[PDB]
Amino acid sequence: PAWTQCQQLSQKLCTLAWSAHMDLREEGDVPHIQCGDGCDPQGLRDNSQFCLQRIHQGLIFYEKLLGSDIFTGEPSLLPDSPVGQLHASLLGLSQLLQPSPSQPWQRLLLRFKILRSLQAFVAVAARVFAHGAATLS
Amino acid sequence: IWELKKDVYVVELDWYPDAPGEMVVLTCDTPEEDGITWTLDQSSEVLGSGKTLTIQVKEFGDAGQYTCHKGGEVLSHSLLLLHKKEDGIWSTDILKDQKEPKNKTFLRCEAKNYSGRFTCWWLTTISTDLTFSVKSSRGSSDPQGVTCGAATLSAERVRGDNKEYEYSVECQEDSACPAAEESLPIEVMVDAVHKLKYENYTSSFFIRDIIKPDPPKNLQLKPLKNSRQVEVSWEYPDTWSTPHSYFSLTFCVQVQGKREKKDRVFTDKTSATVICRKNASISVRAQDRYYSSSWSEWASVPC
Amino acid sequence: GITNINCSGHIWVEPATIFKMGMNISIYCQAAIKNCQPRKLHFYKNGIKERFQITRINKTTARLWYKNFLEPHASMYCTAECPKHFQETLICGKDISSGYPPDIPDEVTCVIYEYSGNMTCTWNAGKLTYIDTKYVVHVKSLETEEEQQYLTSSYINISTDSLQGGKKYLVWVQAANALGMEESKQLQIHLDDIVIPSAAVISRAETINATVPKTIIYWDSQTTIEKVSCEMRYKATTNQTWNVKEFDTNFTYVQQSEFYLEPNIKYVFQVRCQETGKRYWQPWSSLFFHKTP
Amino acid sequence: EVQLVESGGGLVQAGGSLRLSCAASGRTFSWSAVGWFRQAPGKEREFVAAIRWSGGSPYYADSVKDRFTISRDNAKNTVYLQMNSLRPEDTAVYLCGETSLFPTSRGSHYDTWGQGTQVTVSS
Ligand SMILES: *[C@@H]1O[C@H](CO)[C@@H](O[C@@H]2O[C@H](CO)[C@@H](O[C@@H]3O[C@H](CO[C@H]4O[C@H](CO)[C@@H](O)[C@H](O[C@H]5O[C@H](CO)[C@@H](O)[C@H](O)[C@@H]5O)[C@@H]4O)[C@@H](O)[C@H](O[C@H]4O[C@H](CO)[C@@H](O)[C@H](O)[C@@H]4O[C@H]4O[C@H](CO)[C@@H](O)[C@H](O)[C@@H]4O)[C@@H]3O)[C@H](O)[C@H]2NC(C)=O)[C@H](O)[C@H]1NC(C)=O
Ligand SMILES: *[C@@H]1O[C@H](CO)[C@@H](O[C@@H]2O[C@H](CO)[C@@H](O[C@@H]3O[C@H](CO)[C@@H](O)[C@H](O)[C@@H]3O)[C@H](O)[C@H]2NC(C)=O)[C@H](O)[C@H]1NC(C)=O
Ligand SMILES: *[C@@H]1O[C@H](CO)[C@@H](O[C@@H]2O[C@H](CO)[C@@H](O)[C@H](O)[C@H]2NC(C)=O)[C@H](O)[C@H]1NC(C)=O
Ligand SMILES: *[C@@H]1O[C@H](CO)[C@@H](O[C@@H]2O[C@H](CO)[C@@H](O)[C@H](O)[C@H]2NC(C)=O)[C@H](O)[C@H]1NC(C)=O
Ligand SMILES: *[C@@H]1O[C@H](CO)[C@@H](O[C@@H]2O[C@H](CO)[C@@H](O)[C@H](O)[C@H]2NC(C)=O)[C@H](O)[C@H]1NC(C)=O
Ligand SMILES: *[C@@H]1O[C@H](CO)[C@@H](O)[C@H](O)[C@H]1NC(C)=O
Ligand SMILES: *[C@@H]1O[C@H](CO)[C@@H](O)[C@H](O)[C@H]1NC(C)=O
Ligand SMILES: [Cl-]
Ligand SMILES: [Cl-]
Ligand SMILES: [Cl-]
Ligand code: NA
Repeated sequence: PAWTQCQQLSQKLCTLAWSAHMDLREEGDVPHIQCGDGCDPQGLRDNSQFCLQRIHQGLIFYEKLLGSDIFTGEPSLLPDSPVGQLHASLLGLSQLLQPSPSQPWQRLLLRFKILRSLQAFVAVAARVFAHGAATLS
Repeated sequence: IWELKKDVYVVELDWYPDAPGEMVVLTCDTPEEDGITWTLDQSSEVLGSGKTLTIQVKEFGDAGQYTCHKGGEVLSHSLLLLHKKEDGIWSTDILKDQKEPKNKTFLRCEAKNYSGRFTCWWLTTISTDLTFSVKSSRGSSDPQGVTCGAATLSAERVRGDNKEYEYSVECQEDSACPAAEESLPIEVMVDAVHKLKYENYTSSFFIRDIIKPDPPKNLQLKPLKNSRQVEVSWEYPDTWSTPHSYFSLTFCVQVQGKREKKDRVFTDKTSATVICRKNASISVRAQDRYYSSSWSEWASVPC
Repeated sequence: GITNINCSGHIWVEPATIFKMGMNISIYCQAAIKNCQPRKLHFYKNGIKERFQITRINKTTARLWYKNFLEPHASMYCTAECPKHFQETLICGKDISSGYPPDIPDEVTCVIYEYSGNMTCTWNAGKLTYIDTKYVVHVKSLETEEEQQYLTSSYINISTDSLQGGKKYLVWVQAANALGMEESKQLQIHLDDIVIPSAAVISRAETINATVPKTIIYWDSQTTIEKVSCEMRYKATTNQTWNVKEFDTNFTYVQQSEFYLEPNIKYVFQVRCQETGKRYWQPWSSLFFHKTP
Repeated sequence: EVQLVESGGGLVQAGGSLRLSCAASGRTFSWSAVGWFRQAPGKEREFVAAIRWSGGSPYYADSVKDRFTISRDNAKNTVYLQMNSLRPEDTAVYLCGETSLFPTSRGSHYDTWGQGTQVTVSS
């Protein structure tokens, strides 16, 4: 993989994911880079394939949500809102790796939820590309 | 009524004028059955006779140590505490709202790194008859293990006419995974008793949300050629997670004498170029580069 | 979880979640949190907490009342204040709609544009309903009594191939939405009488320089129909009136209309034709301008 | 150390009324409360009424709710006891104390006490 290309645009996701970004709870599947998936520094020297596999699966899963009726449908997104850029960049980084329907009232709560979890995913991903470009170039 | 610890029980009292309170039945822990009498606290007035005592708990006066006696000797203790609820709100007198980050923040927890070690703080104006108890875990259904130390006085300052006391706890996740993306949050739960007043507090968070790196290390200056500019240089703090190529930081640098809204500049490199003025100072903070957690404190140098 | 809302109770509307615009409505919120008698029950409309017309019915249910609700859409959700949480616990939400019952569809018309191979049925749906209104077009043969139905949201094209049983049919339209349901009068048709010939178009405009100027207008249509009547309009752009001439044209050959006209001004031209005697006409052809020498 | 000073007592006739006051030097805690007790000759001091500095509904003894009303004045930092329709059975020393366990009727729960003022009702 091109570590310097994934690193520069994975740090671009972090900036975008937080430029867009409540206090409502609920009584109570999503891919997380869980421990043992080889995305720590040690796991990358042993094998980057294990980690790049999970990061890939996550980039397509989130891109699916960002392109679903939750974000496209009503209520509409603001003009300055950057959700579109994120969707544009999530698919851009997935190509560099390896070449249900919601009611309107839920979506504002879902949009907040999804973006809250995306930030934590995009964060660790920018760390492996930052570590890979700096060690395994 | 429910058992808090051995021989200590908590009564939930919804108090309002003319409230009826809760009916509580106590049973002397004895094989005996006859000739048993009951007292409250250190008074020797007998309240009832029999192996069981029924009381109407409707105020703090009805709480305390109920004791049963037979033949002039003591048999068993029972300490009743109150969890006072008034108009649908549990009391929160013991701890003080710190209002940072959010209102209704009584426990404030921070982490210097992703190692899994974190520290929580809380404030109280009480100095005697005060007890705390702290447990923690990750997740609530099938909870993982988090061991915490004992809560102890760490600081003590002034709050107008009251002294303000600060307690703190060190906690550590049994098996941490600093690089992982957390799915279940840490749960911190603190019980507090003051005389006969029980209360408890809680706090949920992901380590990534409560992370506050230590200030930049080894901050220094050096003049430049001609114009009155300076090169600011610093390093990563020791407590920060490692390697630094994986756990990257961002920094904010600002000049400030004595409307310094434009003196700030941000960078991922470990040094910057700035302009100095008379008796002004240069100061720098640090934040996790890839996740907007908390900023560190300032590290400052005079110009 | 993260990809789904988890309700802890339910919400309902009286008379219904879809109601007539401008009506009084009552929104009921019933909480079902385990180990929580709600201290208060809050309502949010489009994310904004409501402060008026809320009454706590009993320990678990609250009622919000709106006088004359005019919004055609609105997102409702209600929450609970539980003593053991500093946050409001989501109970449930729901999208409510307002609109109008449908009018009786009138002006039902069915035509067959030549060569189109299908019959085009339209109608006037009436006033605005705001809400999802569906239309059912019934087609029944006055001969074989066999009835076909077609669902649609606007208008419809029925294929002539499906009109096997005879040439006399009955056609009515049914309009339905949550608030009501209406039906049109039956319109009977004769597949020979509802034909509109293929489009007639203007080609060029020639002027002869022989004393009085004759402006010959060339126009044509690709219609197999024999008996055909047409009309053509011509006004000076400066003018605001329509001058017209009628012709019973024979489209075997290109038509040429001979006009004595005035020089050096803009003009407009349009044509429409029908099968002679039939009820329906073509639409007016597109504008054809022509300045004279 | 908070200090409490009673005043307003004296000799009134049956059916009369007094207003006792308890001037406090301060407040141990924001949630502290001041309570009035009454000590008749021969008996122990019995709870009358109590009120928090931070407001809210007070806590009255079983009976006195009709005749007695307790109020506060955060500015002056004093608590008042308005006694109405007094009977000769009201003769006693009226003391005031501070507590951190509102609501409570038990003396031992009040950490600070005044010396009390005498009330005598003569038929
Ligand atoms: C922060 O503060 C809050 C507020 O103070 C705390 O919240 C409280 O937490 C306690 C402890 O978890 C809760 O008490 C427990 O509640 C259990 C559920 O009670 C209800 O359901 C059961 C179903 O089994 C019913 O039986 C109960 O009915 C009882 O009450 C009604 C009316 O009051 C009576 O009419 C009945 O006859 C019953 O008496 C309730 O509807 C409950 O099971 C549990 O009771 C057991 O334990 C106590 C001692 O703890 C015994 O006295 C009792 O007899 C039961 O003992 C049996 O079961 C236990 C189970 O472990 C066994 O170990 C025993 O050996 C025995 O078999 C107890 O009452 C309380 O409800 C809750 N309050 C609120 C408002 O939520 C937080 O915990 C606190 N946070 C922290 C971290 O501490
Ligand atoms: C408190 O007041 C509310 C409102 O008056 C009561 O709510 C009741 O909730 C039940 C929940 O199932 C409703 O039952 C319904 O029955 C119809 C069939 O008629 C069904 O279509 C629904 O799906 C539902 O099952 C009930 O109608 C409703 N009562 C009213 C008057 O609307 C509640 O019972 C009251 N008491 C308590 C203790 O909550
Ligand atoms: C909505 O509710 C209001 C109030 O309950 C109704 O107001 C009444 O309107 C009639 C005339 O339309 C008046 O004669 C009454 O005096 C009004 N009531 C009161 C209390 O003043 C209104 O009619 C209702 N409208 C609908 C569509 O339900
Ligand atoms: C006969 O009717 C059909 C529709 O009922 C017409 O075909 C449609 O053409 C549009 C393009 O304008 C397409 O988007 C639709 O998908 C088509 N539908 C079908 C079922 O094919 C058709 O044009 C009509 N006949 C003629 C000659 O125009
Ligand atoms: C019914 O058939 C007519 C005729 O084919 C359709 O009208 C065409 O619609 C398309 C839509 O893109 C236009 O580009 C054409 O110019 C229209 N005319 C022709 C002759 O194609 C009409 O869309 C059909 N409607 C339904 C509901 O099927
Ligand atoms: C327009 O045309 C009509 C019909 O030929 C004619 O009567 C009229 O004078 C013309 N001009 C105006 C301004 O109407
Ligand atoms: C139409 O024109 C053709 C060609 O001139 C002619 O042979 C035919 O008779 C005409 N039809 C009628 C009905 O006049
Ligand atoms: Cl109504
Ligand atoms: Cl109409
Ligand atoms: Cl205080
Ligand atoms: Na009692």
